[PDB]
Amino acid sequence: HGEKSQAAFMRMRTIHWYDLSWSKEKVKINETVEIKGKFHVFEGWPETVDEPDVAFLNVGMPGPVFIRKESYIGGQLVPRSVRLEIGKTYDFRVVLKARRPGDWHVHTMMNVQGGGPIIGPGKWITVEGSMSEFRNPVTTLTGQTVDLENYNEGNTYFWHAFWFAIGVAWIGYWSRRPIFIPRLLMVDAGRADELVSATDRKVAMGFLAATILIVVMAMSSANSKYPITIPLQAGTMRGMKPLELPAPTVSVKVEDATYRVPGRAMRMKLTITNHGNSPIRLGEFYTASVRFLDSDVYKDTTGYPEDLLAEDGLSVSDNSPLAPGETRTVDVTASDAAWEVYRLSDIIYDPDSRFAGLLFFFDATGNRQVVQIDAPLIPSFM
Amino acid sequence: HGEKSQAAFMRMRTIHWYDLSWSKEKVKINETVEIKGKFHVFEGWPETVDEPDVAFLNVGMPGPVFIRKESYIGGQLVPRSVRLEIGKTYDFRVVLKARRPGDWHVHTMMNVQGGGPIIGPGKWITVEGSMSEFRNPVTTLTGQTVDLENYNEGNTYFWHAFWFAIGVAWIGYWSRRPIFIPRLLMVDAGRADELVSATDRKVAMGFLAATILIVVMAMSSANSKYPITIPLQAGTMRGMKPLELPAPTVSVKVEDATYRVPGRAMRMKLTITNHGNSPIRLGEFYTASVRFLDSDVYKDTTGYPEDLLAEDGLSVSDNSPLAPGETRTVDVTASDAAWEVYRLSDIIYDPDSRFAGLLFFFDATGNRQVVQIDAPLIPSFM
Amino acid sequence: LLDKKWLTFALAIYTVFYLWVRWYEGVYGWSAGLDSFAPEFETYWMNFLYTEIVLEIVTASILWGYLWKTRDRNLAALTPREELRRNFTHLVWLVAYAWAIYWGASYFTEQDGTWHQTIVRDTDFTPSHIIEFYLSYPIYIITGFAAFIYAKTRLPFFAKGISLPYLVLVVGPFMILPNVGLNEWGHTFWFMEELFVAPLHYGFVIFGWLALAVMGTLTQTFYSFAQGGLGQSLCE
Ligand SMILES: CCCCCCCCCCCC(=O)OC[C@H](COP(=O)(O)OCC[N+](C)(C)C)OC(=O)CCCCCCCCCCC
Ligand SMILES: CCCCCCCCCCCC(=O)OC[C@H](COP(=O)(O)OCC[N+](C)(C)C)OC(=O)CCCCCCCCCCC
Ligand SMILES: CCCCCCCCCCCC(=O)OC[C@H](COP(=O)(O)OCC[N+](C)(C)C)OC(=O)CCCCCCCCCCC
Ligand SMILES: CCCCCCCCCC(=O)OC[C@H](COP(=O)(O)OCC[N+](C)(C)C)OC(=O)CCCCCCCCC
Ligand SMILES: CCCCCCCCCC(=O)OC[C@H](COP(=O)(O)OCC[N+](C)(C)C)OC(=O)CCCCCCCCC
Ligand SMILES: CCCCCC(=O)OC[C@H](COP(=O)(O)OCC[N+](C)(C)C)OC(=O)CCCCC
Ligand SMILES: CCCCCC(=O)OC[C@H](COP(=O)(O)OCC[N+](C)(C)C)OC(=O)CCCCC
Ligand SMILES: CCCCCCCCCC
Ligand SMILES: CCCCCCCCCC
Ligand SMILES: CCCCCCCCCC
Ligand SMILES: [Cu+2]
Ligand SMILES: [Cu+2]
Ligand SMILES: [Cu+2]
Ligand SMILES: [Cu+2]
Repeated sequence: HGEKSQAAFMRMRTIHWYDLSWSKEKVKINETVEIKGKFHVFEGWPETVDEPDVAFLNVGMPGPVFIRKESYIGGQLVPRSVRLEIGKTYDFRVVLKARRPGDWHVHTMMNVQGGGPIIGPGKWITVEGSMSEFRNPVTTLTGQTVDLENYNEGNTYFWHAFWFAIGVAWIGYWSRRPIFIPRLLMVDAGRADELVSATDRKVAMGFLAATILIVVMAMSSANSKYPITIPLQAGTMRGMKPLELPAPTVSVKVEDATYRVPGRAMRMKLTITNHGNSPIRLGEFYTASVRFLDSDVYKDTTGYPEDLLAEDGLSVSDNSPLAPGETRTVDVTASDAAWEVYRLSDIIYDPDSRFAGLLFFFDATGNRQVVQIDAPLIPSFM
Repeated sequence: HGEKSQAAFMRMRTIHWYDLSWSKEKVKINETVEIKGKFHVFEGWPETVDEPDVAFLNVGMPGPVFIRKESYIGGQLVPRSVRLEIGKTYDFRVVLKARRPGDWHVHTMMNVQGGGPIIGPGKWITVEGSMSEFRNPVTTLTGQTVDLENYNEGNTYFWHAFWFAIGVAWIGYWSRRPIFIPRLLMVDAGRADELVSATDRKVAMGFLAATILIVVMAMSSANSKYPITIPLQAGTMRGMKPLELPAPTVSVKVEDATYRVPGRAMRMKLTITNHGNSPIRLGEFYTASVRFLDSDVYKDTTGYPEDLLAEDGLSVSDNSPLAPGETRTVDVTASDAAWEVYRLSDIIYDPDSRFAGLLFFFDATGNRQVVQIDAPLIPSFM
Repeated sequence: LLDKKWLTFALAIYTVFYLWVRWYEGVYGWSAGLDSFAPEFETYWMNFLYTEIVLEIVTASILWGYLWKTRDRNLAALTPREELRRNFTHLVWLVAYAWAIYWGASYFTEQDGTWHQTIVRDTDFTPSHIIEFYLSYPIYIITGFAAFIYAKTRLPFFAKGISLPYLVLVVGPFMILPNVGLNEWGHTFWFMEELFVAPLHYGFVIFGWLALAVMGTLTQTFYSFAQGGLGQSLCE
């Protein structure tokens, strides 16, 4: 819900999310929904964004309407920040547990230490039930099971109220007598030395000694109880395992790319060379969370968000099968209302008019090839 | 013209320029001259120079005596800063259009974000004609052709003169009356309240309102005209394509390297091992823009600058053909007046007495091998 | 008599000398002045530096010594008319100082900017540096010191004490010249970018601010003008 405002070229060339899947579209309270997919770190990472040396796999959502039970990059849990390598493809998996009823737009996002949020596609997930039914149990290494919704809440309230009461008692003790104007007049007109006299000093000594003694006793008691404590666990985690993708058998060279101002379409001319031994066909163009599909070649079945999915938004001038070894140049047009709804047309406002995306090529048997394209995007006005 | 002053070791180990060529040596006004070649980023990049993460392909020249029409790294245009990788070799091409008559020393240079200028070899290029004949036409996406020499000059002059006239009118309006001493005396001796009276306040209100209104109207008019504008296009460009050089079949180990103080010669002992299947011979030693050639092995035909070219400056103790598989150790002396003219002898003043360079090995058929050498450079005094 | 034609000479000498300097640097900027290790650079710019430094030292010594030696011992017995004439002469000195300050801190300083942004600086003594740091800056320093000394030695208002605004106006812009050490140091070492707005240049900025003391200096000169011959007319 935080994208459509970021720069179009920055959304195009940071991170490409694909193979996204959602386990469920509608859940009950305490029910789990799992989000899977892959993201590729673009080679032409913008210089204004710091390299993803420190990155965190986050969830885009309006507060804890879900709780993040687990999150994985590769196959290993990532509760801390992680290091990503430019040009590598990683697979991710986020497990969410429903907490608050309603209709929520859930995004998978990557926060980069020096570049800000990179928001992936968002999907509407319905939560039904009552928040009062939500439980977040956890078992500690000390052998006790607690609910994270209310654990330590009573202790926190008690201690804060106790110290607030001590401070209020001090202030009220001094506030029983007249406060401002008579004391000001006494201090000004001659030496005061009358508004602070025993047993006021004795009361202050008692307050100070009691404060120190209570702090020490409370610390000792909180050490006898909970004798086993550990510090906060933090630190960027290295050695994220990237996907070992096979080398693509399709090479694509972008010969100019244009978009009409104003308009809802993007046009580019591609020289596609088919290696390997199977006839390929262009089935998809993904630019920034928007999938332009050639419906005659490929159809989406993973429940991709409709406002981000162009079922027939990809038109190829000659999308006949490309025989192996054969090279041809075609005009590819990606047109959909999403191009203007998600403000991908506002790249005219950007200080770097370059686009990047993913082309998905499909053969007859159905196996697909992913190739990455990037080129300057030239607006056309007449 | 800015080298010969930089540190000798820093000129030796930053970037090695070779295969340099110039399309023409003498040009007319509006005529194009193209500079081509390769540069290799040295692996032992000095720590005092920031890594070439942000680098710009520039031209060393005394002001716009040429205009940079195009510049390429790899095969793609690079009007912005680019990212280079240490140890990689890139090919470059700069297209220059003559603008100012005269004899100009044109250098190809690489500016690094945190290290400063790395100046390559410079070549004298003669320009003949008149500056008045120079044209720099360009066609915009709005369908108009303008000359960059004088486009918008009239508008700039007009607006600056208009605002300067407004300010001068304000100052003169207040300067018609006596200015400094009577006004100072009036302000000092009693309340002034007489030197600023209506209609002075009315004139100031008119000035303020007219200024705001004129700014708004001028902005609106400059928006109605030129309705299509884009921000400045900036940003470091990643994904520079390096040359895929074959692995060299020659391995060279530097066993000590010395230079006489004072002197014009550098001496080094190399252990050369010939792999592959052809007899090789040492033909060139390039250290910092200076090419020491063994004239019996190789001759320069690319019109390299004479003051940087030592035709017989490279003497090898035994430069007989090196049979494949054979290893021999020879004494190599690089001697030329350039070693002192370009202050390569001043490495004795440097805080890091290490040299780097390129050795070019040629076989009978003429195909060449490039090997890189780097070692401490030990001065000798007696 | 009062204000005489010394003001015309004060303007004209700086104008003519600096126009000739600009012609010289236009002729020898390129072509004996690009390569700091060429022999012609030594004959056209290093010799210029040496000659200008020697001449500046000699001129400063002679001018300041003459102004101090010819100081008015009997300032008490100075008539108001003579005081008015001396005030006008001091104003001419201040005009010369303002003209020299312009030529030094605006013209040749931004000329140093346009030189360094377009060539690769080869030394601490580029022709631009020779003209700006070591000619125009010493010239305006000499003029400012001479104006201050003239005020102190001829004007009773500026006598019997060192005026703080005048001292700041005279010494702060002078501090720009030793600040060149920061310019060279933070350029060879700190900051290889030609950035004209780099903090290595804030030494000029800070001591350029001290020229704002001309405001207090000028109100002091106004009071000195309006001592005996303040009028009448003014405030009457
Ligand atoms: C506050 C006190 C300031 C003191 C410093 C003053 C610096 C003066 C210039 C230094 C020159 C130098 O050092 O160079 C010496 C130059 C080098 O040129 P050249 O190779 O002989 O060529 C021939 C000479 N042309 C190229 C000038 C034609 O020749 C000279 O003899 C000429 C110097 C003339 C300076 C006086 C004229 C100034 C303009 C008129 C209004 C005053
Ligand atoms: C208002 C201030 C006036 C000062 C005038 C200058 C007096 C110089 C005395 C002799 C010093 C010397 O000869 O030695 C200085 C050494 C030279 O070093 P070198 O050339 O590298 O090698 C050694 C070569 N010897 C052995 C032949 C010397 O150190 C330096 O590099 C410092 C030189 C920069 C001086 C900057 C002065 C700027 C003045 C500007 C006036 C408007
Ligand atoms: C009593 C208070 C006086 C203190 C002032 C003393 C001068 C400080 C010297 C710094 C040396 C140091 O500390 O370290 C030196 C560091 C080491 O960096 P490097 O790894 O070589 O970076 C390599 C980058 N190059 C290649 C560009 C160097 O270079 C610096 O970053 C210099 C920082 C600038 C500090 C000077 C600011 C002066 C302020 C002037 C405004 C009027
Ligand atoms: C090549 C260098 C030539 C410099 C000539 C300096 C002239 C001598 C300075 C001087 O004392 O006064 C010259 C004029 C007129 O003032 P004078 O009345 O001569 O000064 C003394 C005042 N007194 C007569 C009552 C005792 O006062 C002025 O306004 C002269 C201004 C000259 C401009 C400053 C030039 C400095 C360049 C470095
Ligand atoms: C370099 C940086 C300058 C540092 C700033 C310190 C000076 C600021 C205060 C000042 O200018 O006062 C000194 C006198 C003014 O008169 P006084 O300070 O009252 O003392 C006069 C006696 N004295 C000449 C020996 C000083 O003024 C003079 O007498 C100067 C003229 C005499 C000097 C001439 C010789 C110099 C040749 C190079
Ligand atoms: C208030 C500052 C005036 C600065 C003017 C200037 O720098 O003039 C040099 C420039 C040089 O260009 P140009 O006139 O074509 O003569 C070229 C001669 N050189 C190359 C030596 C400067 O133009 C002039 O000489 C005009 C005269 C203006 C008198 C106030
Ligand atoms: C009043 C504002 C001063 C801010 C200083 C500043 O902008 O410094 C930038 C610089 C950052 O260096 P950077 O801009 O990256 O320089 C790039 C070029 N090199 C690496 C050659 C210096 O930081 C420092 O080195 C410390 C400055 C101390 C000021 C008292
Ligand atoms: C002046 C008060 C110092 C209190 C120190 C208490 C130490 C208790 C150790 C558990
Ligand atoms: C107080 C003056 C504010 C001026 C605002 C003008 C807005 C014009 C929109 C084009
Ligand atoms: C590289 C970060 C430099 C930060 C400089 C801060 C300057 C602040 C001046 C008070
Ligand atoms: Cu959303
Ligand atoms: Cu990608
Ligand atoms: Cu040169
Ligand atoms: Cu190299």
